[PDB]
Parts: sequence; C-alpha cells; structure tokens
Amino acid sequence: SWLPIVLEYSGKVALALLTLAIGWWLINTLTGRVGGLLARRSVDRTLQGFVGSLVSIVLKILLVVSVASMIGIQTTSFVAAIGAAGLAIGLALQGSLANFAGGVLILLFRPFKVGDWIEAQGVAGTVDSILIFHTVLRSGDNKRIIVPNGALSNGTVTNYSAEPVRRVIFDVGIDYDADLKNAQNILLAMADDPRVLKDPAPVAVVSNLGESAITLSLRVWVKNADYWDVMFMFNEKARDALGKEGIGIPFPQRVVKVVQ
Amino acid sequence: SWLPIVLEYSGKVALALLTLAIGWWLINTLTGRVGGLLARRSVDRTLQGFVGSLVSIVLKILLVVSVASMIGIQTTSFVAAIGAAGLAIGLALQGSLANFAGGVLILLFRPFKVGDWIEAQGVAGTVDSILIFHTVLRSGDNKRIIVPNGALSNGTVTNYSAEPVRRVIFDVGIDYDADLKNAQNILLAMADDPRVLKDPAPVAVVSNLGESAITLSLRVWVKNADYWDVMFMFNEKARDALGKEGIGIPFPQRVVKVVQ
Amino acid sequence: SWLPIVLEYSGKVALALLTLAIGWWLINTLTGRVGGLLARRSVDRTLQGFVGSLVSIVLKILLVVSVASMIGIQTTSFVAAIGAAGLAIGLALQGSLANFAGGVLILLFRPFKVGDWIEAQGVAGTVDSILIFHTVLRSGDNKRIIVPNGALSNGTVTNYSAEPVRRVIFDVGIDYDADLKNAQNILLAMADDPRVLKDPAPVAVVSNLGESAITLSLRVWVKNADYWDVMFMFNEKARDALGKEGIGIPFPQRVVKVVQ
Amino acid sequence: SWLPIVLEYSGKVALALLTLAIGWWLINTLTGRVGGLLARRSVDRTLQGFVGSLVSIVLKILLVVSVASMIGIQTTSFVAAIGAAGLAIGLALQGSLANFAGGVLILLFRPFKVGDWIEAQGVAGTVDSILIFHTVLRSGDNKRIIVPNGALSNGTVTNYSAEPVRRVIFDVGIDYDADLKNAQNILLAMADDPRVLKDPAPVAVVSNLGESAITLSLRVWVKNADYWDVMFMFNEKARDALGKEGIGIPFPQRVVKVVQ
Amino acid sequence: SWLPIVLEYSGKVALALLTLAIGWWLINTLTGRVGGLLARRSVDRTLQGFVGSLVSIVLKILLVVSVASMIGIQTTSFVAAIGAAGLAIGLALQGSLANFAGGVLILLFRPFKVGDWIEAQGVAGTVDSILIFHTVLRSGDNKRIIVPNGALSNGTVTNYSAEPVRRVIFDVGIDYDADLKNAQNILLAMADDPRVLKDPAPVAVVSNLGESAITLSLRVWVKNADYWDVMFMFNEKARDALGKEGIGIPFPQRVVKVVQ
Amino acid sequence: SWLPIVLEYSGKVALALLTLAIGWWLINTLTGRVGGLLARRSVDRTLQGFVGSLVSIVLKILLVVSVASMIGIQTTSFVAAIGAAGLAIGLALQGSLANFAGGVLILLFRPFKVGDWIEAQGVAGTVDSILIFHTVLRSGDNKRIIVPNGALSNGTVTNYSAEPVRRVIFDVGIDYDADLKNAQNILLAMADDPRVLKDPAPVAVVSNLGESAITLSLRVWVKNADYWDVMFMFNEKARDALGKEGIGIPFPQRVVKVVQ
Amino acid sequence: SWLPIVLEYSGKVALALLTLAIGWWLINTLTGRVGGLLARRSVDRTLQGFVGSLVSIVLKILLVVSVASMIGIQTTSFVAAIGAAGLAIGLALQGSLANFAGGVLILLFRPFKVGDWIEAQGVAGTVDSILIFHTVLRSGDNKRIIVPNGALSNGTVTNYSAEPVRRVIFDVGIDYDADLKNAQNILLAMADDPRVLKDPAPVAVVSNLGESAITLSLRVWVKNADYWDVMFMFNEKARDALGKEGIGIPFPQRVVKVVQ
Repeated sequence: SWLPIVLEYSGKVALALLTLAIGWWLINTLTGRVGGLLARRSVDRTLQGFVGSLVSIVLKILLVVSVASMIGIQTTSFVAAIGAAGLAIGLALQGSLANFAGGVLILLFRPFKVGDWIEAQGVAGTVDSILIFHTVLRSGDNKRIIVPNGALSNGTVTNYSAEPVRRVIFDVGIDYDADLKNAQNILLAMADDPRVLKDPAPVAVVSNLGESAITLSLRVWVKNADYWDVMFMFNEKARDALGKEGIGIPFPQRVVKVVQ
Repeated sequence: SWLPIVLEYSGKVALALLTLAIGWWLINTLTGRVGGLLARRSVDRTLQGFVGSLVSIVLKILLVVSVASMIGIQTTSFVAAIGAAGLAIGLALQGSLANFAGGVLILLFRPFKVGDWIEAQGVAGTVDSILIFHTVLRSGDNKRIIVPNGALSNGTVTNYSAEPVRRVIFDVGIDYDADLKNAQNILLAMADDPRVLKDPAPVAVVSNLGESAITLSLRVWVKNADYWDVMFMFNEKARDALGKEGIGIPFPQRVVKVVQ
Repeated sequence: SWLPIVLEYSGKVALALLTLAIGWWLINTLTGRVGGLLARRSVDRTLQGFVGSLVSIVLKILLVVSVASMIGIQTTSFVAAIGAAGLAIGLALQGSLANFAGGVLILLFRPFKVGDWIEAQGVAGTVDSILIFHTVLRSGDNKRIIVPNGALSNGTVTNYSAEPVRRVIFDVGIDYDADLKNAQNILLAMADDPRVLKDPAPVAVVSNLGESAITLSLRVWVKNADYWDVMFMFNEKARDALGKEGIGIPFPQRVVKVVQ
Repeated sequence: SWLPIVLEYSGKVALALLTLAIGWWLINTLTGRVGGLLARRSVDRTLQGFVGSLVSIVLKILLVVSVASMIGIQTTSFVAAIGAAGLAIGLALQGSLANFAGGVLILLFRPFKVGDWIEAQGVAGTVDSILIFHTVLRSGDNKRIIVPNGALSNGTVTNYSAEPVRRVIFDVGIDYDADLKNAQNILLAMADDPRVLKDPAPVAVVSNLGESAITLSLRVWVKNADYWDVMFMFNEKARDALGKEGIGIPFPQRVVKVVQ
Repeated sequence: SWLPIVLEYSGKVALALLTLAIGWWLINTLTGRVGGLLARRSVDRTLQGFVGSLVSIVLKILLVVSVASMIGIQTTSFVAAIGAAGLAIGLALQGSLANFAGGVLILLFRPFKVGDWIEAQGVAGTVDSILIFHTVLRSGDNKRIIVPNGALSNGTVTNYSAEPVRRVIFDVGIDYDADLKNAQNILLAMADDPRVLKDPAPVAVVSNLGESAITLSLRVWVKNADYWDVMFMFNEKARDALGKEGIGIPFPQRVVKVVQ
Repeated sequence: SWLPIVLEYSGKVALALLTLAIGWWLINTLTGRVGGLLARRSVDRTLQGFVGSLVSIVLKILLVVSVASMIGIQTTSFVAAIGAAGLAIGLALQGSLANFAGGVLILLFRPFKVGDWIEAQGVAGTVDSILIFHTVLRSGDNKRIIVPNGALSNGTVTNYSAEPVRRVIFDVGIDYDADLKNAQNILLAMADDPRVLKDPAPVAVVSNLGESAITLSLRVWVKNADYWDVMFMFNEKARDALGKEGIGIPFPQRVVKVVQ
Repeated sequence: SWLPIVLEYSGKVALALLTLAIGWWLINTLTGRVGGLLARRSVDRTLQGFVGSLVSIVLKILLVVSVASMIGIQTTSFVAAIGAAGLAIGLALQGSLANFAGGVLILLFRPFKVGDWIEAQGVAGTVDSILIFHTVLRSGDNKRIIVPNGALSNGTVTNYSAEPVRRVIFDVGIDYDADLKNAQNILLAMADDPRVLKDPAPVAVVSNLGESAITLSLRVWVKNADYWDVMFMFNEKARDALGKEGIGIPFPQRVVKVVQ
C-alpha cells in the first residue's frame, strides 16, 4: 500500500512550502514598509540601504533555516552559527544600548534640567537640551559639547544651580607681621552689601599659614544668581580696603645670605 | 477512515488558536494597565510610549513564536535570535542594575547616614539624601553632587563624622637656630583651651627637618564638632605666641656666593 | 521481509546525498561569485584568498556536520566545538563592529558636519570626511588624523563651529598698585571694533589676584568666524593701550632681604 | 471509544492543576516567612517590600511557565527570555559577590588582624573591625574608612605591625666641606638609647650626593612599637649634636656670577 | 525469536565501529599532512610538536565522545566539559584574533601606506612594512618598532605625509617694549624663500603675552617635504634678522626689591 | 484492565522516592563530614556555618529539581534559573581563582625563590614565603607586604638577586672648566678595591652635559652581594678624591645681569 | 509474561554497571600514570597532590553523572551545575592561556631574538631567553626581568638592534650671541671619525631657540654597535672644541632689575 507514509511526507512538504511562501511575502512587505517610513523621515540614503538589506537578509536566513529543518534536513550547525553571529552583533552594540538606558534613567530621576550649569565627565556648561542618546551643553565660551548619556548617568554630576543659596568663600594672602584680628574685622566690614545673606552670618577665619603670606578666608552666603558678582566685587574691594589700614598683599619673599 | 489524524491535528490547531486569543487579550490588558499606572504617576509622555510599546511588542513576539511552534512550524532559529537579543539587552543594562544593587547594599550595611560629611569617588560633602539609585551630597560651597550607588558601594568611603572624637594635629615651620624644647613647650601651653580633651594627653613633636624650616607638630584630641574651630584658633595663636619668645616663622632661605 | 527498514534507511541516505551534492554546488557557486565581485572592486589579492577560502571552509564544515548527522552519526561534540569557535570569532570582532555601530549613530544623530572644527579623543581639527568606520580630520598644521567612530560616538565631542556667536574673553595681568576702575574702563574702550556684538554688552571684571599681577578679564561676544582675529587684535592693543595711562604689565616680582 | 486519550489528557490536566495549587501555596508561605524574619531583624521597610515582592514574582513566573508547558503549551521562547533576564541579574551582581568572596578569603588566610596598622587601596589606618563585606579602618586623624573586601583581597596590603622588629633608617643633609667619617661617627654615637637593638648592629652610610648637601643615612633596628619615638628623638638630637662639632645643615646654595 | 532487537543493536555497533575506524584513519592522515606542511615551511620544532599533538588529541576526543554516545552511553556531561574547555580556549585567544581583524581592516581602508611618517599608540616613525598581524616602523633614530594591528586600528592615527601641503607656523618671544607692527613686518619679510607658498598668503600674529616675552607667531604654507628645512631656516634667520632693527630675544626677567 | 499504565507510573514514583531518600541521606552525611573536618582544622565558626549550609542547600536544590522532574513535572524554567545563578556565582569568583592559577604558575616556573629581593606591582622587598594564593615580602624597613599571585604572575617581575654579578655604575657632576680626561683617570684610580671585578674591565665615560655640571659615569662589575658597599664607598671617596686634583662638585650656577 | 520489560531494564542496568567499572578503572590508571610522569620530572610535591586529585575527582564526577543518567535518573540540574563550574574554571584561566598564545605568536613571527636590546611594557634590556610563557631580560645593571608573553605580544616593542645602521643625533646649547654658521661648521668638523658613515652625509641644524641657550643638533649615521662610543666621544669633544673658537655653553641666565 505504502500510502500512509507518502501522505505523511506530502503534508510536511506542503506545510513547509506554505510557510516558505507566506514568510517570504511577509518579509518583502515588511522591508518595503520600513524603507518607505525611513524615506519619509528624510534620513541619508546611505543609512537606508543597509537597514533594508540587513532586515531582509536576516529574516530570510532565519526563515530558510526553519523551512529546511521543517522538510527533512538537520540544521543544528546552522542554528549554532546563527547564535554565534547574533551574540557577536549583540556584543558589538553594548555602548549605544548603554547610552539609551542612561538616557532613560536621566529622564526618570532628574539630576539636572534645561538651564542648569553642570559639570561631569571632565567638561562643564549649561544644559541646552536632553535627549535619550546624549546631552548637549553650551560652554562658558559658547561652544557646544555633546556628552553621551551612559557614562553621564554612571558617573558623578555636580549641579551648580540646584540649590537656592550658595556660599562664596574668598581667599587673600596678607603680610606676616599684620595683626589678624584687625584684618578679619576689615574683611567682615566688606560684606555689608545688600546681597550677602545674614541667615548663616558671615565668617572670617585664618586658614593655613603660607610660605610668604598668611591666608585669610571670608565666608558668606548669597543667592545662587549673585555668586560671581559678589566674588568679583570682593576681588576688587579686598585690596582696596586692606591697604587702607596698613595691611599689604605681599610678593614671594626670600631671605638671602651673601657670602663674598 | 483517516479520522484519528484529522482530530489529532484539529485539537492542536484549536489549542493554538485558543492560546493566541487569550494571550493577545492578556497582553492588551496588561499594557493598558501599565500605561494607566504610568500616567497616574506623572512621568513624561516620551517615557510612556516606548515603555508600553516595548512591553507589548516583546510579549507579542514571544507569544507568536510560541503558537507558531505549537501548530507545526520549526522555530529554533527564531528562539536563538530571541535569546541573542535578550542577552544584548541584558548586557546593555549592567550599569543601572549595578547601581540598584549598590543602593540595596548601602541601605543594608550603613556606612554613612544623612548629615554625615563623607568623601568618595573624588568628591566630598554632606549627605543630603540616600536613594536606591544614587546619593545626593551638598558640597562645602553648597552645590549639589549626585553619586551613583554602584561605584560608591564598590569603593572606599571616608566618613568624617562617624567617630565622636577626632585628632587635630597641626604643623608649623620654625627657625633652624631655635631651641626645640622651648618651642614645643610653647606649643603645649597653647592647647589649654576648654575644648582640647585630656584623655589621650596632647603631644608636641619634631617632625621632618625641612629645607628652610624645622617642622613642629602639635597633636590634640577634640570632639568631632570642634575640629575646625580649634584648627583656626591654632592657625592664629601659633604665630602670635611663638613670636613672643623669639621664635620666628621663616621665609625661603637661600645662600648665594657672588663671583664678580 | 525486512523491506520497510531497508527503504526507511535508503530514503535517509538518498536525502543526505542529495543535500550533500546540492549544498556543495551552492557553496562553490557562492564563493566563485564572491571572489569575482571582490576582484572587480580592485582589492589586494592577499585580502581575497582568505576571504574566499574562509567562506568556503566554514560553509563546507557546517554542511558536512549536517549531513553526517543526517545519515546516522552523533555530532553533538562537533556542534559544541563549532559553537565555541564561532563565539571565539565573534569576540575577536567586537572592536570593528563597535566602530560600525558608532558610525551608524554618528550618521543618525549629527553632532558635527563636514567643515566643523571639533575636538575629541585627545585630538582636534577640521572634519574632512565622515565614513561609517572612521572620521578624518585635518589638524591646525594640516596633518591628517583618523579617529575610529566607536570611541568617538561613545565619548564627549566639543564642536567649536556649531553656535553662530561665541564669547572671546581675554586675560591680562596688571600692576598691583594700579587703580582697577580706570583699567577696566580702558579695557572697555578697546572693544569698540565693529566686530564686537552689543547684544550681551561687553564686560570687564577683576578675576583672581595673582602672585605678581592682578588679573583683569575682558568678555565680549563676536560671531563664530571673528574669534581669532579679535583675540589677536586684543593681544596687541592691550599692552599698547594700557601702557598709555600709566598701567604696566609686570614681571615676576620678588622681595629679598639681604643678610651680610 | 475515544476513552484512552480522554483520560490521558485528564491525568495531565489534573497533575498540572495540582502542581499549580501546591506551588502557589508553598510560594505564599515562603514569602510570608521571609517577610516575618526580615521584620524581626529590624531592617528598613523600603528594603522589605521589593524583597518579598521580588521573591514572590520570580517564583510565580517560574511556576506558571512550568505548568503552562505541562498542560500543552510550547514555552521555549519564555524559557529563553527567563534565561536572558537571569543572566542580566547575575551580571548586575558581580561587585557585591566579589566583595563577599574577598571577605571569605580574608577570613581564611589572615593578612591582618584587629589592631594592625595597614595600608591598601590608597588609604591607611588601624583595622577596627573585619566583616565579610567590608573592612573598617580608623585613620591617623581618627576618621572612619570603609574598604570593600574584594579589591582589598585582590591587591597588595602593607602591614606595619606584623613584624616584631623594624628598621628606623634616618636622613640628614650636611655641608659639602664636612668630613664624612667624623659625621657618621657622630651619628653613630647618637643611637646609644636603650631602645636601639644591637642585634643587627647600627649602620651609618653616605647615600647620594645631593645638589646642595651630602645625604647621610643612619640605620638602626628597634621594636615595632618604638618606631616613631626613636624617629622623633633623632629628628631633634640630629641637628643638636651635629652642630656641636662644626657640621651644619645647609640651605639651598647657589653660585651667581654678576655681570653689570 | 528476539531477532529484531539483536540486529537493531548489531547495526548500531557496526556503524559505531566503522565511524571509529574511518575517523581515526582520517585524523592520522590529516595530522601527518599538517606536520609535513609545517616542516616544509621551516618553523621551529618546538612549534610543531604541540601543533600536531594538539590537533590530534582534540579531534580524537571529539570522535571518541561521538562514538561512545553512538553505541549506548550518555555523554551530556562530557559534551558540557568539552564546551567549557572550548570556550576557555576561545577566550584565551581574543588578543591575537583582534590583531588579525585589525590587520584586515588596515588593509581594507588604507589610513597609511609604506613610506608615511605616522604617530600612534605612543610611538612614531616611518612605516616600513604592513602585515596582517603587526606594523613595522623605523624611528627617527632608525630603531625598529613593532605595533600590533588591533589597538592600532582601534585608536587614532596621525599621518604626517598624507597631505601635499603643510603649515609651518613658528614661535618667537620678543621684548615687551618692542613695537609689534615692525616686528611682524620683519617676520613677514623673512618668508620670501622660493619654498613658501603664496596660495594661503603668509600671516604674522601676536599670540599670548607671556611672563617675560611677547610671543609672535609666523604662519606659512609649504610643501609636505620642505617642512623641516623651512623650520630650521626660520630658527636661524629669526634671531639674526630681528636683532638688526633693535628687537631682542629676552631672558627670564625678574624685578627684585631689596630690603637691607 | 488499565494495569500496565498503573505499574508504569508506580515504577517511576518508586524510583523517584528511592532517589530522593538516598540523595537526602548522602547529602546529610557529606555535610556532616565536611563540618567535622572544618572544625578539626580550627577555622572560625563564622566560616563554617555558611559553608555547611551553602553545600547542603545547593545539593538539596539540585536533588529536589531532579526528582520533581523525575515524577512528572516540567522543570526547564528552574534549570534555567539554576544555570543563571551558577554562572553568577562563577563570575563572582574570578579573582580568587585567578590568584590560585597564578600561584600554580609561580610554583611551576620559578621566577624567584625565598630570599630574593624582587620588585613587582609597585612594591619591593625580600621574598619571605611563597604560597599558592599570595606571596609575602619583607620591605627594606621590615614591614610585611602581601601580593596576590594572579596579578603577580601576569606582570613583570624584576629579580635583583638572580645574577651572580652586577654592574655598579655611579654618577657625579663636576665643574664645566675641568679637564675630563684627568677626571675620568681619577675616577678609574678609585675602583682598585679588591671587590671590583676585572672581567669586564671598568669604564669611565662622559654622559650628558648638564645645566650646571658635566656628568661623569663610572661603571664597574661586582659580585651581587657587594653592590651597596661599593656604591657607598664610591659616594664617599668620590668627592674626597676629586677635590684633591682641583676638581670641584658645583652648586646650581646662575648668571645674572643687573640693570639698575 | 512481563518478560520483555524486565530484560529491557536489565540490559540498561548491565551496560551502566559495565560503563561504571571500566571508566573507574581507566581513570585510576590514567591518574596513576600522570602522577608517575609528574614525579619523574621532579616537580614539588605540593604541585602533584592537587593535580592528581583534581584530574581524578573531575573525571569521576563526569562518569558518575553519566551512569546515573544512564540507569534512570534525571540529571539536567547536575549537568547545568557542571557547566557553570567549568565556565568558572575556564574564566579563571584566561591570563595564563593568553600568555601561552602570546608565546606561540612570538615564536611564529620573530620581533626579537636572543641578544637583542629591546624595550617594552615599561622595562628594557637584553633578551636572554624566550620561552612560551615568559621572556627573560638582563637589565643595563644586570638584574633579571621576567615579562609575560601575552601583554608583550599585544603591545608595542622597540628593538634597538634590528637595524644595521643607526642615527646618533646630539644636542648642545650654545650662547645666544654666537654666530650659528661657524658653530655648525665646528660641529661638522667633529664627525671626521672613521666611524661616522658618509652614506647619508652628516648634518648640523639649529633646533629650537631655548630660554637660555640656542640648541644645535648634530646628526650622523653610525653602525649599530658604535652608537654609544660615538655619543660619549661627542659628549667630550663638543665642549672641548666649541670653546676654542669663542663659543661657550651657558648657565641659566637671568635679568634682574633692582629697585631699592
């Protein structure tokens, strides 16, 4: 009779050919649709060829392996090769996917916003736009910096604009023979500007004793937007006011014993 | 007859179609629920689209592969591709998951608490809030620092506020011709403040002999909150008290032989 | 009778031999076609031998393993070995594939264009051509720099030409005894060139007080193409104009106490 | 009849439902027990929610996949996805597990004990407590340092307290015109303290000839607890004793030819 | 009867023994051929023993595992062990395979050719020969440098000989009291050599104002082969021509206030 | 009848219960034995609890999964989870296993022995004991250094005691106006000690011409144990012998043009 | 009857017991042979115990798992655990296997030979012996350096002895007021030694203009063995010959304006 085995193989062959035809058609329509949507978004044509071709050839390889195994053929070696190639392609993508994950994290927890002056990854500047792949900064000189979001979200970020109040300190070296109480009193009667907060009242201390000058440090609290104005005003009035009561700002002193 | 094989295939097809319908419905309800709960928490709408779409497309791919294999089709190639893509996505997530694990570890063993001054990963400041993903610090200038918890928990952390008592040392360079016993006696009769503990009694030693000055080192124990006050008081009274008994603080000496 | 088993094995052997013959033929035609297309593109003949031979031997190993398993032989060990070798080859390719992925990313999001002066990965220069594998720069001395696209797209990039307007600052050290208001007025009446924008009006401030000179800083906005011309014009007119009103640019001062 | 197939499917369905019920119950009791034991140990309630929920959802996903495959459904895609997620979670845990392994190694081989002054990973201090996850140090200033055990056990560790006897060396620069034999004799008749061991008898040598002074080096053996006392005693008596026989400690000499 | 099972096992045993014999013979002939071809190429005999033995033992292990599983034995543990060993060997080969891939990339895209002066990976020199594993350079002192191709193709490469025209700049410090217009006119009437191109006409600018001298910068375009000749000619004629019109090249100035 | 299926399931259940009982008993005896042998070796009791418990729970999980799959249950998800956890534990162990492999390599090829002065990984000292996990060194100050064997065997090691003969060089700066032939003759008639080998006869050369002194270099061969004695003897006799024939060792010269 | 199933299980049990016995015997003989060959080569007995025991226990675990699965037991969990342990052991071996692969590469392509002075990995010296695991160097001071072959073959290597001819350059700073043509003529009439090749005729150029002296550079070609002799001869004759025609080698000049 030999009829049951003939129909048992014929059903397998018919199902394999049906799968082949339907899958080929579906892959063709899908790649055509992807190419159309990529052309509509006005991307460069170099970046469309090996996207359409990539998708088509990958899906066609998968389908051909599947149907070849469906008729009668052993394809364990080809499945192993496909797995190796897929793992290679996956490992060759870790940087970009890490950037996208870091961008998602930056959008979820908000360490900084647009307009903030931040400093991270060895650069600094004002946040101009946050995307999911990178962040854009404008430098102090108004040059554009692009920072990827992966390393950005996996490192430390200093945000200069997050707090409403900041602490301008100061630093000035004075003579060694000056009397320090009078000097810090002079420095304290220099923060009477109507921009220095009184909330944590100002302070004037003697920090380290340097090699040529004694270092005094003023310490005041201002609003986050008055930082640099107050710093520059100090930079000028400091000398102009210390020199009045006989306190100089000295040069690099030296003691020389001359043997002739 | 050929009836048993027909019903044997019909049962498989009916089970596959039931699975397809029920799974499609369940995925739709789940993604709708996830979208609703994400909208209720007021997250940005850019971060809702590719969460809902991501979940839906991943679950739908899995279900379609399962049912296609359930009817008659060989899908080992597609399972290999799915595994490769999943491993790629998993490797593109290691940084964030390491941050979450480090946050769990920081909450379990407590190296620092809110209010502590710590120093780690090249930054320093007062701990303002500990989350599971990052830690927030306020700098000495009151700028906000965000440190990820993975590298934080996998590195060394110095905690300045953990111990109740600290050791203020000091350092002052004096003349080479000064008598060192009298100088360290003077330095010892300068820590009579009612803030220097007597428990490990104060000490005054001659550390290294420098190139222009002999370095003396005071060493006292204070409470952890009086550290900087005592340091600054020393910074002032040191010169003011050494100079009284004829001990100066010298400049960068030099010996010059002039040949004319 | 023993006839069913004989034909059941004969069908397997016939299918295996058919697969072997057809696959061998297909591999031969494919490698011939690849060799022809590689010769037509004028690549070096060293780079054609171990491409054709590589493709042929890999596909032939896969086919031979498949047919050997198709007749009667257990080939799980050889499939494991093939998988190990494929994973090795995939891991030995991560750098180049990362470069191609970074090139795709640079073409998709455009951080820089041809003609822009950029700085990244420790080098700087004018973008001359962007490919998918590397980027080509011309240095300030007109030497050619080749930067791979992977590390380029995974790091920070500073673009000097992206913004239409830039901020030329300045820096000049002046005497300590000079009056700073008059000095910054002089510096302000030096940016009257018809190239300094008035939009964010120019500024002149006292930055840090140095060890030998007080540092003044002018700060003006220009168009992105007038940056260096304005900087050099300042470099000349600065001294020529400060010296007129009795403000010098000092040398490294020193105070020396001579003991004889 | 069709009875055998009906009971063959009914047994499978009954076993699957039994497995589902029993596994659900067991998972519920296990997560309740884990939550109870976590509450009894007084851990923060943020760290209990996503431990109980984590355990429950993971075990429930595994059980549901198992029973769904047990009735009739193909779940190879879901097993692949579960494996990918498990590998991701495992790779996101390598730092903490490395810390626990390093802690086990530090407890097994004992490089240091509590009370020892050690130096490793860029920090130094007295070992205060050794745990399996990290080691705690007290600095010389009495601030607390936390070092993870993985990098600690995988790097070099210097133990200052392991040996019963140490070698205090010394270093002093003397005049160029001094006679070196008399100078090292003077240095040798300065280690007559009853704290310098005679076992490897003391030594005094001429190390490098510097640019302004000739460097002499004493070298003595003391007990590990007398190191710093002997070093400071040398720091004082060195100058006080060299200067007696006409050997000075010179400043930075210079020879200047004046052209007028 | 028990005849069918006896022949069913006898066929398996006969096929396994046939496979064993044929595979052993094939492995022997293959390793003999490989040894012969390795001896004909005159490689060291240390490098032939553990190539022949390696190939033979690996193939024999694979074949023995296959036939042992073919008769009746379960060998899943041995296949797992073979896979682990193969993955170990593959990971212990990543550096060399990366070098070969980088060599292929260097041959495909040509960043440099034989004869070019390049600089990469911390070294510099003239390309002498490009192989697929490494690149050979001759240093400026004529010593041979060998650079592996992997890190070479994955980093930046500066090619000094790719462009037909280069820009010799210059740099010279002049007195502070000199008039800068006359000085840059003098520098401009020094590039009248018939080797300085007029295409981008020469330029002379005032770069930064230094601490002891004002820095002038000439800037000319030459052919890529006249770079160093023009640079050295400038190095001589610069002083010889500036000094003629009363412009000196100053030493490290200093201002010293003497207190006696 | 339904008897064959009942006994076919009863045999499976009986075998599963037998396996469960025997495996549970074997695991109990094995963990008891391991605990006993760990107690006999006097290890800390913290390190015994989570060794016994670890072994027991791992083996019990494996056995329970095996028997649950043996009766009727699908456990592919649990096998995937077990594999993920095992891979995690394996990756969390790479440092210690690398240390043990490096220790095996150090014992196999012997780069150094006990008593040798070596320098590696940023430290230096005398080898005191070599174990399979780490190496112990005594520093020049007699403090104990512990170096892990993995990084030690994977880096460069300098062995100061391996060769029987060493080359003491020297270095001394002399006046610029001295005659160099006479100076190197003086240096050569200073290595007449009966400790300087004549085998590669001594040499005296003029190395670089420094900024203040001309550098002479003696070069002699000694036995490996006389290195430092000869170096110190040179350090003394060098000045004492050069100064006799009118050759000085100069200070940092300077030429100063005074404008008043 | 129930006879067929009884014999079907009895054959499986007999084959499993045969496999167990034969495999146990083979493992015993193999480990005995390995121990004997390890004792004959005179390796330390610490390195024989955990080689014999390692081999025996690994092979015995594999065989026991195989036979336990061969009778009736499900061992997928144990195979997963064995695979995890094997992958762990393989990852804990990457450094040594990379060293062996680098050694094979160094023997295949020969970058250096015995006797060559090379410089790589931060060290330098004469190649004394090349093995497959490491390379041995003798330093300039005759101390022994051991460099692993992996990092050696994966980095740059500078070979000082590969080329037959080298270029000794020179460098000497002369007065600013000297005439440079006469000075380079003097330097050119100093390379008349019968060791300076005339093939690329000698050259004398003015390199950079320094801060205190003008730098002249001689440039000659010698044989690779005369490099240092010619360099030292230049180091002497340079001053002795320049000073004859009134060209000095100056000290660090300075210009000082004295305000009193």
